[PDB]
Amino acid sequence: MRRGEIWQVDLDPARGSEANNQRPAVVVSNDRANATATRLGRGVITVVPVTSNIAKVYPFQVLLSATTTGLQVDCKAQAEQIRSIATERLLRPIGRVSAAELAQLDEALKLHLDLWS
Amino acid sequence: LVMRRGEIWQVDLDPARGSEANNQRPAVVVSNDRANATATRLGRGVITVVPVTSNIAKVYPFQVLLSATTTGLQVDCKAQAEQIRSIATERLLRPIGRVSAAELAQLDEALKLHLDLW
Amino acid sequence: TLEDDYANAWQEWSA
Repeated sequence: MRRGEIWQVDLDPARGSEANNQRPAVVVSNDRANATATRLGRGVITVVPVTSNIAKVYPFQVLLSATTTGLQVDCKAQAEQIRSIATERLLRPIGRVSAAELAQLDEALKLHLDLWS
Repeated sequence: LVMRRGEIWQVDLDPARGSEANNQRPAVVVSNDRANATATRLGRGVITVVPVTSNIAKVYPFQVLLSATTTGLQVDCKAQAEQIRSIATERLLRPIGRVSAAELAQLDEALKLHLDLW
Repeated sequence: TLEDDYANAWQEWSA
């Protein structure tokens, strides 16, 4: 379990326009925290949900090509939907994002979370 | 709907699972004011926040202590960057206060560390 | 326009 891995996760129950249902998501917490998650067997890690709707890819979102990741179809990661989840919610590991996709996700996270300064 | 960054609001994180933050807890707005302003003009939207917990017994580097003196919190709480989460604005109950600028920058650094940002 | 992007990102279908 390391950063940039894509796992399937259970975001349910959810409310409003939040990411819902069982979705792929990208590990964005640093490998340090994730390592201690693995040591505890329980814990929280932070991930970015993915969505199928590729009609428009917004600046805070990053496009993942199913070729690169082992995803079933081309999807976009939504930094504006970022959220930390208990490791109970990790169902299965789908794949890994490319290093370029990861860099753009870092950059999208700075944009959405205002981490420029 | 008047959410802006660094503000402390009471929010309903429940239902929750595992070691996640639960119940109706204070939380700090960490999403950028463009999205938040857009939530206000819409009246609906999603924003990102960092929960705080009252259990300030031990504070980790990715956590920042917030002081009840100025923040409008009733007791000193610690913000947990590892509990970061995006929330529908249904979940906002009431506006508590604002974090100090020192606390805000320090949470920025805790978030950069936790998310491996640079 | 980035706020247009946000409004549409939230409202567009996810599931």
